[PDB]
Amino acid sequence: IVGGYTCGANTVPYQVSLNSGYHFCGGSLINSQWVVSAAHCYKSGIQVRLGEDNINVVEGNEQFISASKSIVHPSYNSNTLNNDIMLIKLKSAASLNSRVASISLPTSCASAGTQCLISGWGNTKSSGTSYPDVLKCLKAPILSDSSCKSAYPGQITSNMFCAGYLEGGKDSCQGDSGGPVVCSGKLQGIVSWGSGCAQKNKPGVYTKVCNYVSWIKQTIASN
Ligand SMILES: [Ca+2]
Repeated sequence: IVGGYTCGANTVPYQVSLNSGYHFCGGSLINSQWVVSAAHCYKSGIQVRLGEDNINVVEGNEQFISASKSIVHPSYNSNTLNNDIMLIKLKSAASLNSRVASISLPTSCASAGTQCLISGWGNTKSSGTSYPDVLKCLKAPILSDSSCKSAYPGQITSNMFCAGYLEGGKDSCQGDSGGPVVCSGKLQGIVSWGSGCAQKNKPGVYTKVCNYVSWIKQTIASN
């Protein structure tokens, strides 16, 4: 997260770190057994880390649970990033508390202009690299489809939306991928892609979760 703030320990209780020996992506806990992330975050050997604040220090609220199954969306196209969503099933159920909690799936797509909370452990610089140990947060509005399409001509599908600030300076970034965009207490986006981070006229692009709710429900009901 570039231009954001320190969330505070366990103030984003659905945020997960995906770990393959190191943090590599975020995700969102959606029930005690399932995590939503980005398909471009796929790899084998995932351990889901719940109740994290500092990802390098055991602070006492962590639950480390290996993935039993990863399911990339059937129509994920890594060339275009269309359908950039995956589900991760945990080997055992998380113990839900005030600091480890699920986030609700949307019923309707979020409104443009709604201020959303985006979070993660990704790069905090738009030039150069600096990765935080504690969770960072950003508040950013959903942009209109016309501004999104203008920013990225020929690249925005109906399964994507833009959020952020056209002036630059505030954005998600590398390492935030797969993490949540929460608007009105619903998981409306997944950190997906963008052209660098926090660049003028290049807002963040996010997987439109509302388009996937039927698939998520069907998949969870059968796995
Ligand atoms: Ca920790």
